[PDB]
Amino acid sequence: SQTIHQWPATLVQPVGSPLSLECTVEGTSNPNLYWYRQAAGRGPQLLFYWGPFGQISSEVPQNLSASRPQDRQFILSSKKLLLSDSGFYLCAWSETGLGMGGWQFGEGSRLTVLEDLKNVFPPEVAVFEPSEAEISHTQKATLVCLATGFYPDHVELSWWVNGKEVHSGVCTDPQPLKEQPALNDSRYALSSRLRVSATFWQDPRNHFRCQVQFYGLSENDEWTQDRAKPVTQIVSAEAWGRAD
Amino acid sequence: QKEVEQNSGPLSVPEGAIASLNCTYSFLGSQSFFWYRQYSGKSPELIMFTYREGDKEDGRFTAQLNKASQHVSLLIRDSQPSDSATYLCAVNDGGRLTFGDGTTLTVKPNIQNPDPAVYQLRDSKSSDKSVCLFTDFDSQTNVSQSKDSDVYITDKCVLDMRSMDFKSNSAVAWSNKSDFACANAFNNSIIPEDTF
Amino acid sequence: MIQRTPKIQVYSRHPAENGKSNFLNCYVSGFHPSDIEVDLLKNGERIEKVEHSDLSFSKDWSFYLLYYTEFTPTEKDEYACRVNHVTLSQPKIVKWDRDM
Amino acid sequence: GSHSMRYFFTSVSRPGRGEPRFIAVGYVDDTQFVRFDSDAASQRMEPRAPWIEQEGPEYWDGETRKVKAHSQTHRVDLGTLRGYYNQSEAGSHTVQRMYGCDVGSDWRFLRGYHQYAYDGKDYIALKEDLRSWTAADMAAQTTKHKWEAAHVAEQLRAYLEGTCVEWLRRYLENGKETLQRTDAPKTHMTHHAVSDHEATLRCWALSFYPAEITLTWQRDGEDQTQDTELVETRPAGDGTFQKWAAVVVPSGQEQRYTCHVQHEGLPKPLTLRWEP
Amino acid sequence: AAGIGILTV
Repeated sequence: SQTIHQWPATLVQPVGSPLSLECTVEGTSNPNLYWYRQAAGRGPQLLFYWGPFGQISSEVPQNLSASRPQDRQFILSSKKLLLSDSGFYLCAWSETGLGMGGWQFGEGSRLTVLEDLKNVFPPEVAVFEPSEAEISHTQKATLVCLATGFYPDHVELSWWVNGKEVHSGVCTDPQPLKEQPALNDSRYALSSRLRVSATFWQDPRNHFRCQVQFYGLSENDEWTQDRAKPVTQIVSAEAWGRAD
Repeated sequence: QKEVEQNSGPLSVPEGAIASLNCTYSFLGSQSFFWYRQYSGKSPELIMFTYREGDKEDGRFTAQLNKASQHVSLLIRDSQPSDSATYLCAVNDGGRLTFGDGTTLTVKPNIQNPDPAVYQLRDSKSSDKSVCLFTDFDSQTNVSQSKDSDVYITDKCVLDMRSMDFKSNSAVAWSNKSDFACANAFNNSIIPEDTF
Repeated sequence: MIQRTPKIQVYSRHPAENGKSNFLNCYVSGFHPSDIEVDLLKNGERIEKVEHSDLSFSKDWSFYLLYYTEFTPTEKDEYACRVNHVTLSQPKIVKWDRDM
Repeated sequence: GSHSMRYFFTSVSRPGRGEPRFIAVGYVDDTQFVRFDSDAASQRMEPRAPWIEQEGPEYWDGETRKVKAHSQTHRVDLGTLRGYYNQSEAGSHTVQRMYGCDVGSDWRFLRGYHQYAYDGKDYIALKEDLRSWTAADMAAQTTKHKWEAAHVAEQLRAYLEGTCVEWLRRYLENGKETLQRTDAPKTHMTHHAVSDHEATLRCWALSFYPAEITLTWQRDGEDQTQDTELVETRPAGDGTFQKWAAVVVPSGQEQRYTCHVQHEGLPKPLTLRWEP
Repeated sequence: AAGIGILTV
């Protein structure tokens, strides 16, 4: 049971902030360890390739270094982040040497680097209840959830039914919409549906929560705005099961 | 990507069919080859690898290699909708993997008993705020954005009720206008709703 | 573990003419470990400008090195290869002569 | 005629001095063509023959990465093998690895090989088929089961039958004014004695390539094992190689025996009798 | 050099 976890998952930071990403492998010894970076539309590109005793290869990225404090712990960092450093940072290992064992990436670390933190908003969340028509037509009830006006573009929506999370019956928009497709710094919307039996929905015991994890500023980040700092937070909406 | 070329997509295959994805590497000295799957938002997940001429089968997947033409393929038997993903080709050019930019695949689900309907869902919180829901159309239908501003409508989307054997297409539209009508003019099929 | 003592030939590249530039060669082969002391001598003093082949080995895992310098040989010349290894109880000098 | 490609890897641990000494070297037939020496500045795989320099930077970049990765794996090995051998950290040890592929005159695969020594003796080696492993002893058997579970042998076969042969072919046609060009030997005859008649003579091959030179001494009238004694073929230091065979004769004056010299670069095997 | 099959003992 080899494994590889990377931390943190998602980061929003200003130009010039320092960056630190961590990666740990388990269940293998002396692995080759890799940092890759992935841009939208593109395949992973190599940054660093390290043997168990040190660096073998780097694609010499300006403004980025790697290090390896333990055998199984690996680290990517930057002193002042440029904008261009936005991306999807991915770590992998391969079994010692030149062979076929390993080649697995961890769960990746998504970094967005903003010139300006004023544009950062969390989502407003809204659940809409099933059509009383739809119900009579199909004996099925769809709820819609609406995450709106968020920036930057990355949230994580989930449905909760009596406080257990549920997957059966869900689909969520694969990527979000620009509310103003004209402006390059437009905020975003994203929908999701949960569809359940009509009888299910008509039982008031039952309780429905749409949940949106938003990734936003660090607690300590520079801020001039009247409004409360738009940090990482969960914003939800909710509905209860109704008859007629 | 000179080093590793894949067609981008999006490429549609229909549920049940064989999806067949190609790759052309240019580094003569590659000695092993790798296919990865990447769901929207996620890190790539290793489907399989090969270091020799010919076919490698792992259940529904088959990797193929032709050193002579520096060509690699993946074949996915009996395609499910949950195979929709980006398929990333990689070549080991010496101690590391070099990647193409992927082909994105879409497996359009098979809608057995289509019931194309458009509904008005109202808000939990007491507001003149509402959304239109185009649901239960079949996969031949494609949904278009409103090229009227301040009305949003999402792309179509597949949802299993795993235990009712039932798949549903769905698309959502809304606006924050005082004059929004769920009769919103794009493709249509038939409307089994006339409000009140 | 095994150790293997070296075999040593000291020689010329081409046929050494008296008044002509040439290469003085010392070929050590058959030996294990790889760590080996080789020296080329002019008149029993060592030459400072000396180089060697990258280290390779044989089907028995033995090393060979070719140590050389360029030189003009002198009628009265006292050229020689001096060579130490762990397998030698003391160093071992081998004399060049044209002809062998 | 036939050709080969071999890669030779040598790793020597240094109690203390952190990093072991790794020297890697590449040959087509008897011509070195790449090297790596962990100790040197470049820290790259370097060319050692005119015709490999044609290869572009992508080639060099990957030969470099693989060679370094080899080096780091022998690094691990040294420590692992200490453990298997109950050895202390003081004392220097040697890991060595050679592999390659032979082709016949049609340039097809004949034989591939992959061997590994520790302190100068056989540790584990790929058999003739390219699937079973000869393992010296106990420690070697733990390496054996490990590599069997991982199908090392089939990875090596893919490399050895295919890739190794494909590139050897490329290198022979790329380097063809070197590797396929065949230098016959130049030809001597040396009479030694002392001031009472006691004499021996040896025929010399000089400046020949490739290195195999079978060189006989015809017994005027014989049986088919016969008593010469010869130095090993030695490098000239430029391209070529050089060698001599000596047979002993009557303490004074005899032209009864003669040098049968057969070198691939030589239509007519080369007879030579003694004269000034 | 080889790309595949090269492992620690």
